[PDB]
Amino acid sequence: QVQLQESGGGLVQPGGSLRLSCAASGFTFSNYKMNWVRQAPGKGLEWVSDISQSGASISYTGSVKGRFTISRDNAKNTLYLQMNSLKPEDTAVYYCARCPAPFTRDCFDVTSTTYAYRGQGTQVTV
Amino acid sequence: TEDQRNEEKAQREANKKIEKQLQKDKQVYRATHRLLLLGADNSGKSTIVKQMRILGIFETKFQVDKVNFHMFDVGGQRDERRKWIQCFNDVTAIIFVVDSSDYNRLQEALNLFKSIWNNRWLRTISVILFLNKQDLLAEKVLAGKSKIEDYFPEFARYTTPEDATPEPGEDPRVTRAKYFIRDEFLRISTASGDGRHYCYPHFTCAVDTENARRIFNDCKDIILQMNLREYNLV
Amino acid sequence: ELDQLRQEAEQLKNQIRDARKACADATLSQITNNIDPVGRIQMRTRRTLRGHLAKIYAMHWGTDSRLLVSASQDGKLIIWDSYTTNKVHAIPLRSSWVMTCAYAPSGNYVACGGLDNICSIYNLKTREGNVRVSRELAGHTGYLSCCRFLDDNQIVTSSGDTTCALWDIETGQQTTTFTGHTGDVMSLSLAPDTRLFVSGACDASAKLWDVREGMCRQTFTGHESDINAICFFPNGNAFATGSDDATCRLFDLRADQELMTYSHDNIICGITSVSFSKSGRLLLAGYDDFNCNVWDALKADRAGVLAGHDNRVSCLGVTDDGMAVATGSWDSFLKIWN
Amino acid sequence: TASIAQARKLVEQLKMEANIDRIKVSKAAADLMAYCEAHAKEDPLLTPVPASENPFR
Amino acid sequence: SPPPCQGPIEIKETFKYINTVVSCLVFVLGIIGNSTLLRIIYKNKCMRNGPNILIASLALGDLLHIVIDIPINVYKLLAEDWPFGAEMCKLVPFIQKASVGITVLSLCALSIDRYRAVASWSRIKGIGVPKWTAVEIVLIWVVSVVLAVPEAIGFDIITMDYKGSYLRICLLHPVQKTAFMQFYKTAKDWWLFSFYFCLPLAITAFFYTLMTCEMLRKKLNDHLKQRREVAKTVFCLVLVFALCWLPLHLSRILKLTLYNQNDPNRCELLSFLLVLDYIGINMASLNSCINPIALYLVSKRFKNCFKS
Amino acid sequence: MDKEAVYFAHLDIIW
Repeated sequence: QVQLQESGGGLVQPGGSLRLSCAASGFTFSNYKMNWVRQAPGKGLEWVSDISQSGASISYTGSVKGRFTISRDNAKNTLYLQMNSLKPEDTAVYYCARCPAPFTRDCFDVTSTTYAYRGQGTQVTV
Repeated sequence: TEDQRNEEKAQREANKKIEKQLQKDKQVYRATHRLLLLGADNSGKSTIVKQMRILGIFETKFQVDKVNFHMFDVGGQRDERRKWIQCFNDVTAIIFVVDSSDYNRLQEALNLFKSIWNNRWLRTISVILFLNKQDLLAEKVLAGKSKIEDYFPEFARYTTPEDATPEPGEDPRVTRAKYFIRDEFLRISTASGDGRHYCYPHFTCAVDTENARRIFNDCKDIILQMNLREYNLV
Repeated sequence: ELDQLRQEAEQLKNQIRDARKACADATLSQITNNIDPVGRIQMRTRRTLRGHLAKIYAMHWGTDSRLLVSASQDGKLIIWDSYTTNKVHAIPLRSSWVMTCAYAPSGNYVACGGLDNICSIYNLKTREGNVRVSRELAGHTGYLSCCRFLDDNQIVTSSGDTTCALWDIETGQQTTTFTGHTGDVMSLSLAPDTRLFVSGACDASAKLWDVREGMCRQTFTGHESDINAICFFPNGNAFATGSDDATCRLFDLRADQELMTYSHDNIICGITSVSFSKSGRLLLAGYDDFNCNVWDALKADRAGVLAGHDNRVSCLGVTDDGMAVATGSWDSFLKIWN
Repeated sequence: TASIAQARKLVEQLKMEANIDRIKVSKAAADLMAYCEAHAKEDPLLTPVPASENPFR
Repeated sequence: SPPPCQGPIEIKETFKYINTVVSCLVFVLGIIGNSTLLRIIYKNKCMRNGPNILIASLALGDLLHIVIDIPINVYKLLAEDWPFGAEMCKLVPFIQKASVGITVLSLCALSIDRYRAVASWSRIKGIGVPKWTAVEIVLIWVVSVVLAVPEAIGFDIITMDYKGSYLRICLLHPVQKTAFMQFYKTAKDWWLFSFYFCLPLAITAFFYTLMTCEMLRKKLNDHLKQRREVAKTVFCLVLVFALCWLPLHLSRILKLTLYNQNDPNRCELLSFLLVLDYIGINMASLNSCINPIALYLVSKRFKNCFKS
Repeated sequence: MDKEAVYFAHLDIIW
């Protein structure tokens, strides 16, 4: 199975920092663009940031640029999101998501309904 | 002997009528242009649809200078569009309609544009970009109760291009805001265009009557560029 | 609250996985190491069929291995005479966005559908003689990805709303609904014995259904991305998969796990169609790189390439007799190979 | 909570799936190889046929 | 009565050397460019289509004009003798004029096709060859050969005695068998100046002016830059064709107009005209050379494969 | 014939 499982999160005092870890198994992690998506309580899915296959290309939503920084370790098939100075508005369920097909720069993965290649999610409370 | 050749000639006669009908249908088909009207639910797609029609696919047909346009809005689908979007490889252009006043959804719109632009199968189709609801954007900007910096930190370090042609009476704030919104999409498009396709940005309102003229104009240049690339002029 | 349910649901997956691993006695390669190769298949394009105005999305053969139906996204469903290259009928569609076509086994009806979400059945043996609609099946809330006939009055369908349905044409309404897919179901292949059928979806899985009961018998996984093609092994005890991860895999119903993987490092494009030969030795897979390759189904050896298309190959089909292979592509031409 | 009703389908289908018997992969390979060998001479693609019998000559 | 000359008619050794030097460079450059164009058009199946088969016709015609006009004339500039004898004297000029007609008519066809492309809508396809274009290419070849037939008909070989020496020379015979041949003898220079210089210039300038009007008189600003650049390249192509071809036709016209049989100095004029003609052949070949260079300069689609 | 034009044709380009 294409399994993505998130780790980290939990209660954090306003400010501080966290580190989210998504372990990718069952598929060639090195070959896929990967993303983080958030769903705040009472709100729809939002896309947080994305990292290309190698890590030489990166992008964030403006609301978090300078607070978050993505990282990946291909050799260990793991994706990281380091969050610093969490504002209370950052409380949401964060999911590690994988773009549908390999070797492409396009992705359609922030869905209000279910989407196949995405983890169960982790809730971060500020 | 007689029966076999009779049947074979009858089959040829039927194929001849089929060929005639296909020829006339090719004339009609290639006479029309096909557009994929795409955008968010809150985008004023209905206003544009009404503007054309004054003259679950909500097909819309309109005619400018004896040129027949055909506009499609795929509204009977789920949110996972990555598979049915491939049906529209042949369309002349994609009409992308964007709410320029809803800052929360601007990043979603930009991501959708980025995906459409770089998609393996749609990276040959130009995009006519309609920044809708400009009166709402202006009212929100002069209202001051909302700031675009909170959603796009780069706004504090942006200045209007010299080529900006603000309409009369506009505050510098509103022109700067709308041109930043335009420049985000232009950045995405110019990042990987490779001269295969171009994005044509426009501003429009709910009471604008010239959107069909804009689509005609933009389609003319899209076809012109495709033809010049086909004949190696570039 | 739901701790017991969660624990049992999580543990059942490992329960199935361990049994599969234990049943994994020996890889198919170890059993097929010594068997002869097919050689190199020099298949040539025999006929080229022209007349479609736009991209060809679907193509299907008749039971008699002569008549051929193809649907183009210009709003036409042509029936070709493959031997003669002539046409028989040109059905104008009410919607231009057809995505699938099927030939009824009896040959009296032909089906098509697409983004209109309606599966339209046509009659080619009307009393008046002119092709005309016979029913417009409605009820799916998504684009029709694939449809196949079980007989003249039953058609099995797959829709982008993540459900498969079984229709009764005379009644015009569903009889059994298949749910369990997480993503868009993209293709189905009815079993040779027409008792079961398997469908692959955009969730990296394929599922085996029972036409009579409607239950899900088995879910097959192992692909990394969306599955775009499915085809039953002629014996009816296996099926091949095509996916966007640029690999094809062969699954076995009884073993309940992948038996062989068909991939190459120089192939980075997806599979668009999959179809076996009559004997099951040759597996033909269309690709987005405009090339249809021939995989030896027992040794995973690429025995040939059918390079004749510009733009991606859309549909692939082998005659029931096995004397030819039909290839449709977005180049708007159909090419018959043997 | 209302999620109890929905939580059942995560189990049910996989549970009907688990109990169905299985055959060793070597035996499945035997089935496939035997079927391929049996119909070898009835496959115009595995063995190209004379042009006279091929309709598309 | 005509009196003798004031002086000798000759081709200077330095002039021979410099002309040969330029001629070898022209031969190599044109052959390389046209060979690359032919490779692109005939090796990759994806790049062969209606628009490109006219370019292929032009390239083939240019290859003929180089390979059957440069090697013969570069030799003649040195040897001053006719090697191949009677059989070839009827073939070389005929194929030469056929190829020139092919080149000019193909340029006209490209102009017409480009105007049609800019004017109308939806002229895009992958691999494909419209029946009209396949008809027109072969029609152009046929009409060029039909117009060139008189070339082969009129030429002959004559042995002559000159300056106390024996020579055999191939020329369009001063005495002609029939009235049609005499008309050709009396009109050839102007016929060439009209149909092969003035008709291509007219039918190219008219159509390219219409195309530039269609592009500029009707509706971001970068597309204005693209239109300006396309119009520029098109009109420089027309201008370079005109200037490359001009001197040869001009030499023929001046020969027809200024050569007075009663003028003792007529052979000074004639020696000058020989220099001008020998320049004209090289620059006429340069005309064929410039086409692939222009394609490499302005066609991005070709630059991907033309050269590293 | 006028021999000078013949000599011209002798050295002149084939045209």
